[PDB]
Amino acid sequence: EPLAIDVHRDANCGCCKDWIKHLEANGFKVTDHVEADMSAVKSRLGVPYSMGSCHTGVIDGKFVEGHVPAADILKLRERADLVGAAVPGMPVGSPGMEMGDRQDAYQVVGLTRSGQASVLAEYPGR
Ligand SMILES: [Cu+2]
Ligand SMILES: [Cu+2]
Ligand SMILES: [Cu+2]
Ligand SMILES: [Zn+2]
Ligand SMILES: [Zn+2]
Ligand SMILES: [Zn+2]
Ligand SMILES: [Zn+2]
Ligand SMILES: [Zn+2]
Ligand SMILES: [Zn+2]
Ligand SMILES: [Zn+2]
Repeated sequence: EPLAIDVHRDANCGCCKDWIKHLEANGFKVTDHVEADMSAVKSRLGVPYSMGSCHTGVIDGKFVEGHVPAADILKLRERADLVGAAVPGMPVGSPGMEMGDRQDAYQVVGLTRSGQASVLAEYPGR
């Protein structure tokens, strides 16, 4: 029973492809949907504009916005109060966005049923 995740992304989003490859390297079964219309996907899942990123995934009913680490997807699965988790933007050093030894600090921000932010994980910058 490997975990399954459905990813929609643009055809020319190479970081997005890198992130999928990090998930498969962690054992996820990934379905890759190339879609030119990510605004439709994010709006369909109620991804708040302020949390947007390069790609939008769905696992077990909850959305996964941006370069969320796999360990944080596992925490997202366990949390009945959260409808999604996001890494907004494209911080360098997040999985699939790695560009050397330096890393932007970033957080994984869960969203609650009623729309509140909730910090799932914090990643210190190097
Ligand atoms: Cu990127
Ligand atoms: Cu990306
Ligand atoms: Cu992406
Ligand atoms: Zn699908
Ligand atoms: Zn679909
Ligand atoms: Zn395009
Ligand atoms: Zn489309
Ligand atoms: Zn556990
Ligand atoms: Zn990589
Ligand atoms: Zn180095």
